[PDB]
Amino acid sequence: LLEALKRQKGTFETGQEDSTEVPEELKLRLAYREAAVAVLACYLPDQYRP
Amino acid sequence: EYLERGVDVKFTDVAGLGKIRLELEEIVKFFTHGEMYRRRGVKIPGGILLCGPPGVGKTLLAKAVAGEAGVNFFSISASQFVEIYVGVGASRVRALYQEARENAPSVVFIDELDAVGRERGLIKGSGGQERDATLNQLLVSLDGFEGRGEVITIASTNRPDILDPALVRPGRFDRKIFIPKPGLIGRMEILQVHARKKPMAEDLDYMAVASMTDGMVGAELANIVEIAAINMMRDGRTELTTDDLLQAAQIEERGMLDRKDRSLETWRQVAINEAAMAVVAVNFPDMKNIEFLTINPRAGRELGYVRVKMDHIKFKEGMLSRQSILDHITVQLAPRAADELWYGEDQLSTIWAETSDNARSAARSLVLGGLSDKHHGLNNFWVADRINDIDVEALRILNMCYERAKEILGRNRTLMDEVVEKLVQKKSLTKQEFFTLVELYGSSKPMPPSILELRKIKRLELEEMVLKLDMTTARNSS
Repeated sequence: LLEALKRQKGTFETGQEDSTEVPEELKLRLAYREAAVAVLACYLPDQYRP
Repeated sequence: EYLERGVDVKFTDVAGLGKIRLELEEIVKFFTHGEMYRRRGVKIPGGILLCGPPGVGKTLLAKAVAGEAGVNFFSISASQFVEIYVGVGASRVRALYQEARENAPSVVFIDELDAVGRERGLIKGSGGQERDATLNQLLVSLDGFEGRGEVITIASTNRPDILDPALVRPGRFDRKIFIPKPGLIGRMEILQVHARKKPMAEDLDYMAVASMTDGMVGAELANIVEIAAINMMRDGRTELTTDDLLQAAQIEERGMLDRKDRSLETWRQVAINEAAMAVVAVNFPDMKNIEFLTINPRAGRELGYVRVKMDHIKFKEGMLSRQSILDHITVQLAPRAADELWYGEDQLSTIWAETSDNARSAARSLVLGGLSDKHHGLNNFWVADRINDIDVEALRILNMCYERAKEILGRNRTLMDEVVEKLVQKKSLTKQEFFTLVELYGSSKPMPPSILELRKIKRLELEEMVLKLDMTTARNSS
């Protein structure tokens, strides 16, 4: 059911063979962005979207 | 009428498949193991749509899946449905689906649905009404009333945004598979299968040919195979090698190499231009790996060119740094830098006018692309003063790249003269000799730290500061 929902809302758009060596400089940027979002969301609590 | 004979194409005939091939054999499973599919209570998905760049051979995939399915194959051009007369196209679709249902089990293929799948209400004419009628007829024969459970339609489009969302409704076209451009291994296997019909050698390495021709479709690889047959009889060698493939790729991506009469100062000017580009590029990270350097005029470009192959992952996704563009603008401005530093300010030429505008366009795209630091990005304002100041930062950015190019090219005069002399004498240069000259006469290029070193020093500074805070709390409290 989870995979059917994932397909049916069209999350994927590239549609290629997902085998790509991601550099550390990219994993770091994504981790820092996500951590900053987490810190700001926890410090500024949204009463409807935790 | 719409039935074809002799469909022997299989999955082995087609290369560059990948995991999409799995879905393809899933379709074959839909044509073979459907008994347990309907036993469990699964309605067979009729609509599968292949979307991708042209020349990847979508119709070839259709022949492959039809041959592996072992059913009747229908291949109908969508251009025959649109006509100046109305009603006849609807009858054509009716006869098509009726003979598909009579020939069950079967698979039907229609290519380039953008001609007839256009959203209704975009053109005002009788052709639009006929297109609407044909779309309605195919919609009804697809899902309208009961009577089809065995006929499966396969389609091949290029632009998925043009299609009517009514067609994209599940039960009509629910499986959407994208066929990407072949990567490295895909180009390898496409070259192999397109070259199986010709006698090849055992020392033939497709790795260099695949890495040389990056970002091209399978039709272009078939073309590379087609320029692997015509050009060796000029010299008359024995067996095909990788050198002919490399030269064929070089000819295809740029044009045929033609020689014309030329003076010495013209060659010197093209040489110092190419030297400016390569010498300013090698000291920058994103354009460091210069592999080729020639001043030979080609089709459409009387100039030479510098060949670099940067990482092609950050460029597509958009993870290029701000410094990565300030470096490229300097690279585009450096031909004018060499011209000014060699022929003086009063004798500027017009050969660098194609890079000098690319630099200013890149600066303009940078300043209103949110990458600046004036307030914080903020590419749009309201009052006229800030709108006028928006275009000031682009010109100052060009000026600072301009002085940076002057400094970079002035640091490297000896290697400049050496590479200009070599470019005039040989008319071409590869990576090894150019880099050897760079190591012989290069200046110091202190590399700025990457993001890893910055993260490490920031982390250790943060840890030492937080433990300093810990002791200033503890020993003052204890």
